[PDB]
Formats: sequence, C-alpha cells, structure tokens
Amino acid sequence: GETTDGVYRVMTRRLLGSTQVGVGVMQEGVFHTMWHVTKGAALRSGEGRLDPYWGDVKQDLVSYCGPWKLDAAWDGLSEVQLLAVPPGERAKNIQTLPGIFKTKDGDIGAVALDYPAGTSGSPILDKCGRVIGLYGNGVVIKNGSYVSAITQGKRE
Amino acid sequence: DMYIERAGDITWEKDAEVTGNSPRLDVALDESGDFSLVE
Ligand SMILES: Cc1cc(CO)c2cccc(NC(=O)CCC3CCNCC3)c2n1
Repeated sequence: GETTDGVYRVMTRRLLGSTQVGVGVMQEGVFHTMWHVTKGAALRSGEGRLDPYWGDVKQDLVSYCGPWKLDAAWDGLSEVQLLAVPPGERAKNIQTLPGIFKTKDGDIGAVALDYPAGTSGSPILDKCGRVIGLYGNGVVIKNGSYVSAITQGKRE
Repeated sequence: DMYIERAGDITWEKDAEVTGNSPRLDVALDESGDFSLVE
C-alpha cells in the first residue's frame, strides 16, 4: 500500500473502536517502529501487507520490508524536535534540549516530554529533518514524570 | 490485526513550541528492554 516517506499511526481494531497503539517512520520503503507497539506482528497498509524483517526486544526496535535505514545520531549538544503523533490528535513538533541516560555501556540521549503510551514510535529529529531516534522507551523519574530514551538502531 | 495511516512529513519546524528539561539519570537496561533507575 502507501510507501511514501513520513510518519504514520499504528492502529488496531481488536479492542473497542479503532485504538492507536503507536507510531512509526516510513523511509526508503522500510517501516520503522518500536517492538512493544506491534510485538513483531504483520501490518496492513490498505490492501498491502508489511512483514517484519529485523527486530530486537532489548533495543525495543523493529523494521518492516527491509533492514533498519535510520542512522542519524544526536550530536550531544543541540536541541531536537519530537514529532509527537498523539492518539486522535494532529502531528505536532516540540523542541527540547535532550538530557542523558548514563548506563554501564555508555550514554544515550533522553527527551523529557510526557505523552500517551500510543505516542510510542514518534520520531525525534535534528535541524536537518533527519531521524536521530524514536520516542517511547524510558523511565518514571522521582517526580512521577516520564523521560524517554532517544532510541536509535544501527544501519547495516 | 494492525494497520498504518499517514500522519505527516518528517520536517524540522521553525518556531515550534520549546519545552522540556534535560535531566542526567543513572539508568539500567535489562534483557526485556525495560529501563530502570539506578540509585
Ligand atoms: C509508564 C509509562 C507512561 C507513559 C506516559 O506517561 C508512557 C509513554 C510512552 C511509553 C511508555 N512505556 C515505556 O516506556 C515502556 C515500553 C516498553 C515496555 C515493555 N518492553 C520494553 C519497553 C510509557 N510508560
């Protein structure tokens, strides 16, 4: 079906009404989303079918129709935009300066913007419009607010 | 059964709403892909 580059809503008719479970990025004929949104299940695009190609529960990422294409990274210095696609609401760009998730295997960028669970998979972009990662996997901080990682894959 | 619907272009927008702080957190990532706070 529709293979045009852009941001897309991931919907399901299994629950009550049409429920938005997540968001994804279409780039170079490849659909990119978080693993916890689809659980690796196939996707429909009108009458066309999208089958999974690569996935990893630890990274919490999955690609459809081909290998992971998104390879831009946060420069560790500048502000970014969360192109938030919330359930039932219009796509909206929000500008923030990312924080840091310090782990035992290195530092990861983090965005402190709180959005509904169905916003998971919304892309985070740099000043050139390049996708530097996806929003939707993070933690609940000492304040109760949500802080998501800037989750990026590896382009083989 | 899941399906996709277009929601827009991936473009940087000049004069977008600027919000959100930049915290530095000590975190752990487990085998199930779940992040947790290390203290
Ligand atoms: C508690 C909470 C609240 C909010 C909003 O306020 C969330 C928004 C987006 C996304 C979330 N989930 C996650 O960050 C975890 C996803 C997966 C779980 C199992 N597999 C590994 C990641 C939110 N979790």
